[PDB]
Amino acid sequence: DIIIATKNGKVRGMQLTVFGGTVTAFLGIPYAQPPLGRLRFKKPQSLTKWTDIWNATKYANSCCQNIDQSFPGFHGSEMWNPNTDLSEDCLYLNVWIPAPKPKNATVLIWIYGGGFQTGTSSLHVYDGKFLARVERVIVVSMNYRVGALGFLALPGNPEAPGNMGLFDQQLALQWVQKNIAAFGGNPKSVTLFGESAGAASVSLHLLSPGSHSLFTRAILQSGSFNAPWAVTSLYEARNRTLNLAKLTGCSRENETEIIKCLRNKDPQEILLNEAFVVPYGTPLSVNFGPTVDGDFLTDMPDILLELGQFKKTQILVGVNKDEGTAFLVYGAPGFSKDNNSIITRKEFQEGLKIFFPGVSEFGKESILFHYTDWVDDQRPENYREALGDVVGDYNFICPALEFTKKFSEWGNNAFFYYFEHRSSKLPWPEWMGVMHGYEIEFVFGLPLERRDQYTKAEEILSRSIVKRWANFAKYGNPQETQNNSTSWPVFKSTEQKYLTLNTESTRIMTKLRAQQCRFWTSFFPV
Amino acid sequence: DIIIATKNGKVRGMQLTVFGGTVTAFLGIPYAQPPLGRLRFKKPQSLTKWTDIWNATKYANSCCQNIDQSFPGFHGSEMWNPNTDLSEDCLYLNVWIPAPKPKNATVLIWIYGGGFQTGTSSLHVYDGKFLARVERVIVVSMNYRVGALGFLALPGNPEAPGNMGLFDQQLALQWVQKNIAAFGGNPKSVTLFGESAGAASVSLHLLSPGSHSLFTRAILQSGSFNAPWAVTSLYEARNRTLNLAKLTGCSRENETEIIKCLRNKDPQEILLNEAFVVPYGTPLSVNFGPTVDGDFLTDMPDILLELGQFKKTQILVGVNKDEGTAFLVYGAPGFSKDNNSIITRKEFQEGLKIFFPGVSEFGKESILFHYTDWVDDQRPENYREALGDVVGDYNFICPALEFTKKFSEWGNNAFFYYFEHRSSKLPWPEWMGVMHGYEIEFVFGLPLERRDQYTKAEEILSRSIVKRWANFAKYGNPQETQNNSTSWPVFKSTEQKYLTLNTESTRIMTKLRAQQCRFWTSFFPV
Amino acid sequence: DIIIATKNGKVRGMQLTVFGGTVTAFLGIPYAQPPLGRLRFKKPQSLTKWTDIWNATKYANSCCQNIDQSFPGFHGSEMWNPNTDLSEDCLYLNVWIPAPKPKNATVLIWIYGGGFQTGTSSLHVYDGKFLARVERVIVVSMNYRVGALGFLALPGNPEAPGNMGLFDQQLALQWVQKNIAAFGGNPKSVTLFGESAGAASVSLHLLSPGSHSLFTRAILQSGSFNAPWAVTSLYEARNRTLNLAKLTGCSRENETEIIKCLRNKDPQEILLNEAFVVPYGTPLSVNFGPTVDGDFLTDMPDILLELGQFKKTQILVGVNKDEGTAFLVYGAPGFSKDNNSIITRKEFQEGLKIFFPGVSEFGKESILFHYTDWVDDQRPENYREALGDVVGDYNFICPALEFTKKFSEWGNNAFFYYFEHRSSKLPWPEWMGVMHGYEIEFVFGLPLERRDQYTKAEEILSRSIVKRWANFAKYGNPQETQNNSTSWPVFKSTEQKYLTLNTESTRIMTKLRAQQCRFWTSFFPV
Ligand SMILES: *[C@@H]1O[C@H](CO[C@H]2O[C@@H](C)[C@@H](O)[C@@H](O)[C@@H]2O)[C@@H](O[C@@H]2O[C@H](CO)[C@@H](O)[C@H](O)[C@H]2NC(C)=O)[C@H](O)[C@H]1NC(C)=O
Ligand SMILES: *[C@@H]1O[C@H](CO[C@H]2O[C@@H](C)[C@@H](O)[C@@H](O)[C@@H]2O)[C@@H](O[C@@H]2O[C@H](CO)[C@@H](O)[C@H](O)[C@H]2NC(C)=O)[C@H](O)[C@H]1NC(C)=O
Ligand SMILES: *[C@@H]1O[C@H](CO[C@H]2O[C@@H](C)[C@@H](O)[C@@H](O)[C@@H]2O)[C@@H](O[C@@H]2O[C@H](CO)[C@@H](O)[C@H](O)[C@H]2NC(C)=O)[C@H](O)[C@H]1NC(C)=O
Ligand SMILES: *[C@@H]1O[C@H](CO[C@H]2O[C@@H](C)[C@@H](O)[C@@H](O)[C@@H]2O)[C@@H](O[C@@H]2O[C@H](CO)[C@@H](O)[C@H](O)[C@H]2NC(C)=O)[C@H](O)[C@H]1NC(C)=O
Ligand SMILES: *[C@@H]1O[C@H](CO[C@H]2O[C@@H](C)[C@@H](O)[C@@H](O)[C@@H]2O)[C@@H](O[C@@H]2O[C@H](CO)[C@@H](O)[C@H](O)[C@H]2NC(C)=O)[C@H](O)[C@H]1NC(C)=O
Ligand SMILES: *[C@@H]1O[C@H](CO[C@H]2O[C@@H](C)[C@@H](O)[C@@H](O)[C@@H]2O)[C@@H](O[C@@H]2O[C@H](CO)[C@@H](O)[C@H](O)[C@H]2NC(C)=O)[C@H](O)[C@H]1NC(C)=O
Ligand SMILES: *[C@@H]1O[C@H](CO[C@H]2O[C@@H](C)[C@@H](O)[C@@H](O)[C@@H]2O)[C@@H](O)[C@H](O)[C@H]1NC(C)=O
Ligand SMILES: *[C@@H]1O[C@H](CO[C@H]2O[C@@H](C)[C@@H](O)[C@@H](O)[C@@H]2O)[C@@H](O)[C@H](O)[C@H]1NC(C)=O
Ligand SMILES: *[C@@H]1O[C@H](CO[C@H]2O[C@@H](C)[C@@H](O)[C@@H](O)[C@@H]2O)[C@@H](O)[C@H](O)[C@H]1NC(C)=O
Ligand SMILES: *[C@@H]1O[C@H](CO)[C@@H](O)[C@H](O)[C@H]1NC(C)=O
Ligand SMILES: *[C@@H]1O[C@H](CO)[C@@H](O)[C@H](O)[C@H]1NC(C)=O
Ligand SMILES: *[C@@H]1O[C@H](CO)[C@@H](O)[C@H](O)[C@H]1NC(C)=O
Ligand SMILES: *[C@@H]1O[C@H](CO)[C@@H](O)[C@H](O)[C@H]1NC(C)=O
Ligand SMILES: *[C@@H]1O[C@H](CO)[C@@H](O)[C@H](O)[C@H]1NC(C)=O
Ligand SMILES: *[C@@H]1O[C@H](CO)[C@@H](O)[C@H](O)[C@H]1NC(C)=O
Ligand SMILES: *[C@@H]1O[C@H](CO)[C@@H](O)[C@H](O)[C@H]1NC(C)=O
Ligand SMILES: *[C@@H]1O[C@H](CO)[C@@H](O)[C@H](O)[C@H]1NC(C)=O
Ligand SMILES: *[C@@H]1O[C@H](CO)[C@@H](O)[C@H](O)[C@H]1NC(C)=O
Ligand SMILES: [Cl-]
Ligand SMILES: [Cl-]
Ligand SMILES: [Cl-]
Ligand SMILES: [Cl-]
Ligand SMILES: [Cl-]
Ligand SMILES: [Cl-]
Ligand SMILES: [Cl-]
Ligand SMILES: [Cl-]
Ligand SMILES: [Cl-]
Ligand SMILES: [Cl-]
Ligand SMILES: [Cl-]
Ligand SMILES: [Cl-]
Ligand code: NA
Repeated sequence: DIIIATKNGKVRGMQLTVFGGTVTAFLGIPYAQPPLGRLRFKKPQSLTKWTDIWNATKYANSCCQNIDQSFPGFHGSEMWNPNTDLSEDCLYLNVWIPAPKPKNATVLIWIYGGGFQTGTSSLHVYDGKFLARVERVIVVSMNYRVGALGFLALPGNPEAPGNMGLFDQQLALQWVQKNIAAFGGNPKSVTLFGESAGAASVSLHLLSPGSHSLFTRAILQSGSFNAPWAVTSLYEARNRTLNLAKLTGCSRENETEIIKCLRNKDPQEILLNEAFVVPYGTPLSVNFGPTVDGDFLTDMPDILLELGQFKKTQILVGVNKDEGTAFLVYGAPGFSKDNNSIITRKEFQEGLKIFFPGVSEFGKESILFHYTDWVDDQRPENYREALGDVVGDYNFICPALEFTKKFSEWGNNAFFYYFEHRSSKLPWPEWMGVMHGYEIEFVFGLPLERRDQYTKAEEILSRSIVKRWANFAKYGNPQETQNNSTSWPVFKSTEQKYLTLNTESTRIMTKLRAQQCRFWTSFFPV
Repeated sequence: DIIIATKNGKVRGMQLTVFGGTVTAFLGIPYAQPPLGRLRFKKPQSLTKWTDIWNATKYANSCCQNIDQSFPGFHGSEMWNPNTDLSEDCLYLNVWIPAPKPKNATVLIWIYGGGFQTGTSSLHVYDGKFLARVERVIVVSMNYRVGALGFLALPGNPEAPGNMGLFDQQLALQWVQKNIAAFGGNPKSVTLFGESAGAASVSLHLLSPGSHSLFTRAILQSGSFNAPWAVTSLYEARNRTLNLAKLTGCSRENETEIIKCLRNKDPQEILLNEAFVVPYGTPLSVNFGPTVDGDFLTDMPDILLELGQFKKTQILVGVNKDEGTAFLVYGAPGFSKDNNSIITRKEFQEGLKIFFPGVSEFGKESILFHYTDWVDDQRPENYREALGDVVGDYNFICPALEFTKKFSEWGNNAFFYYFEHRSSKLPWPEWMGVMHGYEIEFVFGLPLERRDQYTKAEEILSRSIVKRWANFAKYGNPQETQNNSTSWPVFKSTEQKYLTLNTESTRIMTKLRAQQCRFWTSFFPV
Repeated sequence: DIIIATKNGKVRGMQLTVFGGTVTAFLGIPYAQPPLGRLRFKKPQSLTKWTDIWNATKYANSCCQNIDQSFPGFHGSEMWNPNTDLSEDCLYLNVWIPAPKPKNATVLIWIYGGGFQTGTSSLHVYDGKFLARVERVIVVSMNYRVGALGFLALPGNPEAPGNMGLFDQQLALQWVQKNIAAFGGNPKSVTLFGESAGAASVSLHLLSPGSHSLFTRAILQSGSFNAPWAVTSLYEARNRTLNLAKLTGCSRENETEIIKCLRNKDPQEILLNEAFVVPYGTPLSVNFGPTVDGDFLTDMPDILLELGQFKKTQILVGVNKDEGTAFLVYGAPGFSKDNNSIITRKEFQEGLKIFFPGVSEFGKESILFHYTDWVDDQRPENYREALGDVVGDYNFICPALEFTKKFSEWGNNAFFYYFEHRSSKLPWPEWMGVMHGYEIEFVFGLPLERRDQYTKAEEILSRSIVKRWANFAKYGNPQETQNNSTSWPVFKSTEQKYLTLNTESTRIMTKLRAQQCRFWTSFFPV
């Protein structure tokens, strides 16, 4: 029986057998006051003693959020949907620790993605018992509020100041600072890791003065705050808060009255109107996201990055080979998970409209000009491939490269990976390739479990990735030093070296997407 | 209703609408005991609690000072004259803060120019509500004593020790250290900025051990302590204190009796005799200025600069294209604001006498030799242009370049600008060009106010300058990172790169006034 | 009336008119318990409150010491003899401060030479009122014990542990740390300066862990611990302590009994037998000097220097053109202050015997071979010049160069001077040239006093040297920045640049005495 005394009370955990060993999991520990009633849309408030043995033996509620009902019954999409009840009372975190209890273990804190509109820490692909077992690190993960409830912003107004879900993540990081030594953890060796919006969140904790001392290093998988979906302008946020108000009959003349009104709405009426706060959306819409609130984020983060105002530490950054494909089946014409999606030039052009709402005509021709000079015009999957690359390069890959470039110019070691392995079990079709989100199960070690029907080459790839992530967290260097592995070079402006992750053998290459990102990065920002 | 609790009591401010937003202004907060009676000519004494809600709702009195009556009725000159009552009771400061109240805002502290003989913080061109509104910085500005009342020196004698007006500025900087967090300010991010004598003052706070920890960075507009008007020798100061005494029938044998006598004179008798403490003056005379007092200034500041004894931090330094023209209408023969001032060779020579009192004949021929080799002797405005350049290069431009050169040799980033835009509203005539003092309204944002009849190109120039000054203060780097702007390089001995500020497009150039300043800087110091 | 409160009591000083200004001198303040009776040969003991206004209005007693009676009546020698009564009660120091009292003045602490056998701080050439007046520094100087009474060593035995006179200097440096702020001094800006044995002492305070935090920078005039006269081996010290014992009928079997016996002898019987503790001496004999005592000096100081174990700071080091001449009239055959001393080859060889006691015959031939290859054999002053250079290069110049070389290799700025001006008033004859000891009056400013019959070129030279020493102390850089002076380069291994000090104009040169010092430094150590 395992009871740990925390600053706020005792917690009981549960033992887990993993790979003939034991991990202790403390699932669903609370880290803030439930943000209900009068606390809705406010910054999370600190938690007071229970006393009391809190039983942390199951995952807690996930935060309220719309769910993906596009493919009912389909594992590829439904695997991302919440797997605990939804509730505004969702501010909990999970701790997994090796057994026997470590002495001063390095801590890995996971921040989930989901567009800032969705996600939960209890997903199966985020289960941190493999990492704790195999690498003897402690893994922590937290639920933070998403959608309007986590990011609604009425700028400067503490009733809805914005970034609440980023302040939830932050209060979780404090909880680790204050409490993790009790579980056997080293609060001085804490690495944040996150994917997509979770990565973008990691990148903003790098810029946030209040997070500076809550962690040591950072890992960004498929995301960074400079991605075009990751920060809402003050203009847009205002328009959106008011549009939500209007749609819920909460329009007022006094803004504090708007918020008061919205605090009376049911979680569901808020969720139902989120999608419409915007005249046209895309499959990549982030209606309620991070904003420059003067608190968490003191200035437009592009200025902070350019001028070197951020936590000085090592970063590990990466992307997958086919980032953009996943999104094309949520609204691009001619695209289906259920056929090979060979689309036409005219369809490609219609797709640009779906993904680039407006976007001058000249803007959209320019994408077309850049991506459709074939070599050569023979290949029927030409336009289908091009639309996926457009969406991935713009939304994920070039913004990750440009973040890494700018961060490293201030003197810190940065490591960049290009993940190019398609899981043998991917439920999505072949044409979608190495999709967004599908490195995650490799990082968390799921392929280490033989009972699971991954290939042997995949077990070995995962084992290597886990070692590299763990050495990065413990030592700031993502090497696998024992098995004559390719040495991972730092990424510098100038050479821009990166490491490819695949089952055959990993290469050092240079200047990923050079020609493409010159387009997105220099020209497109029409 | 906005009340802030300060170390010395409460203060009430007032709300201001600026650009559809709100700024809170706390005008006329006191920062020292009024320096009256027995405190006249003494260092400022700290302030004791009122208690009490101090109403900071209007600008305070300006310090006693002679006024410019050369052009009664004329906006070009009268705009610099005080606009609140004169009084020895003038030790107040102003705070402008964004609304809503910032969390930890960068602070900009303005130090006015006026030759150390005049000036006030309440002038319209020093109004810091635009900066606070637009950049969300806090702006502070203080009145400090000027003329004999601020700088009379009887060396080593604490009844008149010298530099009192520099100690007023310093006590204001402490007040910001102790109190600005209460208004939402970061005392660890404080930038001083000042023009002309205000800049010279900024440059001496860089050398003053007692100011070292009262600020972070420095901006010097048109001035630096090494300018020939900015520091009085001990010889001159003594002669001048005694001359003043003599002129007010205060001559004594005992020096403390001189001061005691002068403490009985009326503000006005002191002001009236200031101009005469010197056998011949120029339009650039600084009769009572900074001195090496062994307290504020521990050694001749040229030695401190050469040998690297100064606060190690970034500086932003600049000058205007026609610095010297403004002065020529206050006594050079043939010059008038009311015609094109085409003067003759013989007039030019008479002008050198006005500006270089004595100055050997050889000294003055040498200026003439250096500035009157025309290319070619055709042009009638030849001599008129030459006299203005003589006066600007000697008094402002070369001393600013040489300061920047010497400061940067010790390893700090320095940025240098050359301001070359003539305001569309300048009341002075065309031949006077881009005058001394007329970048100020651009730095403070006045052209951002459309209701004001500046051109569109001027709004844009001002907006850019404000961003560059603000990024310098917040991040030590005066870049405008968002609008594909010219990147501002650091100034190094060796290349001496500088940025030109004008409405068309800004250039990077090198070695401003190279041939001229070699003359003033190496040879002239005849 | 000027009274200063010190940690140990009050002290009254006296006002002095210097150059139409005022200096306050506190002459003869005590800094330790008188080391009498049972404290003889022991480390100095700290001082307890008097209370009490101590009157510091005259120089105190000088420490017991033999006196130079070679030239009774002659100013050249007698100027170095003590000018206050001799007494074991001699542990006092002097403070000179500018008036008005400075705020946080740099402190210069003088340590006198005299071979560790003689000297006193009250000499006229060490009077620090000119420095205090002219440069507004505070000057401190202390008497420390010399001869057997200051340096007798019975190794490891606290009754006579050795280096007592170096511990007197050290306790004086503490007194400045604890007390000088009260006089207006900055204990964080303290420079030690010393000549000959006083310089050697400065160089050992650089190596002494207990002095590390008692000062900032160091000046070494004509001396450094690696000079062949400056450190006594443990062998020699033992032999000498026992020889003294024997000569005073104090031989015992128990060593503590030897010391007890010697503590009963009269100052005079000790002084009288000092000269004989050694079978043969030279005019440069240092019978009782610094030793490696395991306390002040933890290891042979040559090892500490080579291996970089010393205070890391700037040093200023120098020598005079004719160091060795002064000594030749105290025993070399054919030499006289009263004729031109043209000696013969055979006389030169006899001189080597006087100066190199033993010294194999081969050792002495080798000096002769190195110094007597004339260019050419014509010149009658050939051998007279050669003997002086031998004595100066060996004893002073090469050891100063080698110290500077080795100190600078660890990364600190070092400045080296070669002083080549013969005082217009030197009482010694012309052939003796620029003698040892005769830069001192220039460093202390005596030529600044016109009433004194130095030439105008000498006033100017002294004024420059004073400025350079003062800037070194205040700023770590011995420049004279105002009068277009030659810039003094740092001394590096590799170039070995040095500055010449003379009345005409100073040069930068390289590799002083290169060929000579290769001999003394590499080969001679036969
Ligand atoms: C700010 O909002 C308006 C859209 O107004 C919205 O009303 C909301 C309650 C919501 O239902 C939303 O769907 C609706 O559009 C944006 O301007 C809109 O542009 C289109 C173009 O035809 C119009 O049809 C909309 O009605 C029009 N607004 C209206 C009704 O006046 C506007 O673009 C947006 N600003 C942004 C994009 O930041
Ligand atoms: C691949 O399928 C897409 C997706 O749309 C279809 O899904 C199919 C599996 C099928 O069940 C079909 O009924 C369903 O609508 C096809 O795109 C569609 O093309 C059809 C053919 O006319 C159009 O009618 C639809 O408008 C269009 N769907 C939309 C709204 O995007 C696509 O043609 C098919 N392409 C292949 C096989 O290459
Ligand atoms: C120090 O002052 C004297 C000037 O004496 C002055 O008396 C004052 C009260 C004031 O009224 C002032 O105008 C008057 O000059 C300077 O020397 C002066 O040089 C001129 C040359 O002819 C004489 O006419 C002045 O009278 C003469 N002084 C006198 C009257 O003895 C002197 O230059 C100045 N020192 C400086 C410049 O530092
Ligand atoms: C430009 O004007 C100057 C300034 O002096 C004059 O101001 C004018 C606008 C006018 O009202 C005139 O009365 C006033 O004195 C002129 O300099 C002057 O030149 C005049 C002509 O003789 C002389 O008499 C004055 O001594 C001299 N003024 C002084 C004391 O500086 C100047 O000539 C004129 N030049 C032009 C038009 O190019
Ligand atoms: C250690 O001392 C002896 C010298 O013994 C000395 O007795 C002393 C009291 C003193 O009077 C001193 O003058 C006398 O020499 C040194 O050895 C000496 O070498 C010479 C060579 O002929 C002899 O004449 C000395 O007497 C002889 N010592 C004796 C008497 O035994 C010895 O060199 C010295 N060790 C050193 C130099 O460290
Ligand atoms: C320079 O003088 C030296 C020093 O010795 C002498 O001092 C002289 C001023 C004179 O009074 C003389 O009496 C005194 O002894 C001379 O050296 C001496 O040379 C003499 C000449 O025979 C010898 O007898 C001495 O032994 C020797 N003195 C010693 C002991 O050193 C020297 O000769 C003289 N040389 C010149 C003038 O060039
Ligand atoms: C735990 O280690 C603490 C220092 O941690 C450092 O070492 C590594 C873990 C590295 O990743 C860095 O994060 C850290 O700088 C030490 O101060 C504590 O005392 C230790 N606590 C224990 C063992 O109880
Ligand atoms: C306010 O920030 C403090 C540190 O300020 C630094 O960050 C920038 C503002 C920069 O310009 C530098 O001037 C500073 O080094 C921090 O110590 C305080 O805790 C903060 N105070 C708050 C938020 O209350
Ligand atoms: C006196 O100055 C102190 C710091 O002294 C530094 O500055 C120069 C004097 C330099 O030579 C260095 O020696 C020192 O690092 C400061 O800490 C004290 O507060 C000052 N004391 C006063 C003015 O009372
Ligand atoms: C808490 O849960 C544990 C684990 O299932 C159980 O054994 C324990 O009795 C529970 N305690 C209570 C009563 O909350
Ligand atoms: C807005 O209404 C809220 C309701 O409590 C009130 O607190 C606030 O003062 C009001 N402000 C105004 C006048 O708009
Ligand atoms: C190294 O390879 C071995 C087998 O040769 C494998 O079992 C092990 O897991 C590998 N270690 C890592 C961290 O990849
Ligand atoms: C101070 O001035 C304010 C603003 O005008 C006013 O409302 C307030 O009543 C004043 N308080 C007093 C009586 O000083
Ligand atoms: C000068 O006069 C003042 C008047 O108070 C006095 O304090 C001071 O001691 C006097 N000094 C002298 C003697 O000059
Ligand atoms: C950038 O340019 C835009 C318009 O393209 C302008 O409105 C904005 O004020 C500029 N920003 C700065 C800081 O110059
Ligand atoms: C100390 O000496 C001073 C200066 O000569 C003298 O004025 C004072 O009275 C003395 N005090 C005593 C009695 O020691
Ligand atoms: C030496 O004699 C001293 C005299 O006090 C004594 O203290 C010490 O113990 C003696 N040691 C011996 C036995 O040599
Ligand atoms: C500089 O030279 C001047 C005269 O030109 C002289 O009076 C002054 O003492 C010099 N300063 C120094 C420090 O040498
Ligand atoms: Cl799965
Ligand atoms: Cl087309
Ligand atoms: Cl093809
Ligand atoms: Cl590529
Ligand atoms: Cl105006
Ligand atoms: Cl002429
Ligand atoms: Cl021409
Ligand atoms: Cl130019
Ligand atoms: Cl003398
Ligand atoms: Cl021979
Ligand atoms: Cl010859
Ligand atoms: Cl030489
Ligand atoms: Na040899």
